[PDB]
Amino acid sequence: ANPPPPETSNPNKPKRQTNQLQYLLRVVLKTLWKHQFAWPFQQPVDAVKLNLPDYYKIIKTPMDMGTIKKRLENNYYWNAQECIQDFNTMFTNCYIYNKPGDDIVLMAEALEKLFLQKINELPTEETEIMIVQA
Ligand SMILES: O=c1cc(N2CCOCC2)oc2c(-c3ccc4c(c3)OCCO4)csc12
Repeated sequence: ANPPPPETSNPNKPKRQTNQLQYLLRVVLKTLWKHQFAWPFQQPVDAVKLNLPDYYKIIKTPMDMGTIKKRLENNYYWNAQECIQDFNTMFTNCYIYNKPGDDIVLMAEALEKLFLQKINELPTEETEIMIVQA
């Protein structure tokens, strides 16, 4: 039985926009979304359909790019590092649940490599922005 998907907004969680969060949404995630290995990670894991026994016992924090995209669009994060942590949770979940060299691990590893390449391009200093008419 799959849990509800992770929250993508929180009216009591402090929210903010920065140049780096902005770059994460409109450059990094856009580039990842079209990668040949994006498809397994564009929505939450459905452990029932995929036949992943004990997935939600082993994986305490399910995460996916569909959720990260909504979180970015809803200005859910305080800073870029918080968003980067969700990406890292997504990749490491895969490494935890599966075995090294498994096909899904290889795909996650390649996607992660591209992710790390793109976040190397982030603006050097993180500064707040406020795009009002967004
Ligand atoms: O940790 C994971 C383990 C595995 N598997 C699947 C079957 O072989 C055994 C292990 O799958 C995933 C996926 C995934 C894979 C395929 C998809 C998918 C999602 O969503 C859309 C349709 O195709 C994402 S994380 C993950």
